[PDB]
Amino acid sequence: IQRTPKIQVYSRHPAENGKSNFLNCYVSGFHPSDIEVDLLKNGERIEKVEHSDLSFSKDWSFYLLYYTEFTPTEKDEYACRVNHVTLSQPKIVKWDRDM
Amino acid sequence: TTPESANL
Amino acid sequence: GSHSMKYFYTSMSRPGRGQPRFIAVGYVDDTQFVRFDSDAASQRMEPRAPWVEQEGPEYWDRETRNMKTETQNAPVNLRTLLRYYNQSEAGSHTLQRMVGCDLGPDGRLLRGYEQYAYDGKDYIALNEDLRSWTAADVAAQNTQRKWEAADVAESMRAYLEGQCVEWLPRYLEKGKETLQRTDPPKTHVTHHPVSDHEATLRCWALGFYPAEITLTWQRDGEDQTQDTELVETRPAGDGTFQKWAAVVVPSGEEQRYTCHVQHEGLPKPHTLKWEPHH
Repeated sequence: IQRTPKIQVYSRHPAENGKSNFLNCYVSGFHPSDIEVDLLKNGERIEKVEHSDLSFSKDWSFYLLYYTEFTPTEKDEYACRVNHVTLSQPKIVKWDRDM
Repeated sequence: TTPESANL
Repeated sequence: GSHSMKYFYTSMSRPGRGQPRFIAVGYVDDTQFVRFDSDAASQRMEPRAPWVEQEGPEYWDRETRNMKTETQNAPVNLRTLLRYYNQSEAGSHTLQRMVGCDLGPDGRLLRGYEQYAYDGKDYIALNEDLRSWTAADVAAQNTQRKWEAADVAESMRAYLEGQCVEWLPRYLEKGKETLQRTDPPKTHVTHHPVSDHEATLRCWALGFYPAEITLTWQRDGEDQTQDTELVETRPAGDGTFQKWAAVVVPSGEEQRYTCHVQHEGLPKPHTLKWEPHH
């Protein structure tokens, strides 16, 4: 009856240190639709974060796209934090240049 | 264009 | 080729958070073109694709009146479903609808849709014949016999074979420069050690449209669909999509594997293999 959100964290374009890009977090195949998504930069959250319009797949499960402008760099680390009724506590997924 | 809705 | 126009409505009751919420999103293939949120400031259907804005005000008022109507029914159907299933108020529920039509390369209707789902599970659905229905469970039957009694299928069928089929092309016409174009995937393979004995080969595919795509990992020309890990195709956020297939391999045996990418923008499929040496 209730499906947990399926997470993926990636950049819009190939990562290039020092070059501007977008940080996306695609949560999909979850139910119900209520869900909270944050974008992190060294474990403090990013404020200017927007998201697509609530849509869903043929199997009825929902999916949203969260994202923010950002510049991947040497040191700086980024991750996606997700909250949904099926999670006891926030699920954090670090952004991996190769994923 | 959106269709008309019927009620269940 | 062949396209499709699809709308996705979502009605949600939220006890003690105010009256139900209605959301609507529309798509032409893998492109959303309109959107509506009963919570948003506006209270009107909004354009979410450039090529739509050029419709007249007449067009938008029509759509907005509709979405307002949907907003109105929302709390009614949700109450009805509550009756139909013998549930109390306390809980929070969801009523989903998906109406649309698929057109073939010719432009004739390949098949329309009109189906709902309550709380994630199937509720009722217009059969492929566009004349009869299918009720998920006993409660759903209520809606079935009620729609039959009222030839509801008739009106839906008239829309699917009429309005839907006639409109999908106008959107494709105006959307021409983008909807009727295919951007092939930019592919490349990467090597990632996992141990002294195994490496992970990852086949990339990015910046492509439409969303449909096939990545296959072959070993000696043998499909390796079992040891292949596929990430669910995702949105780049700019219109195009991404995807990658990964397979673990014994060090050295790298050249044993080849990646196959299939997209409708590639007359001849892309076939690549990892490259390190020298």
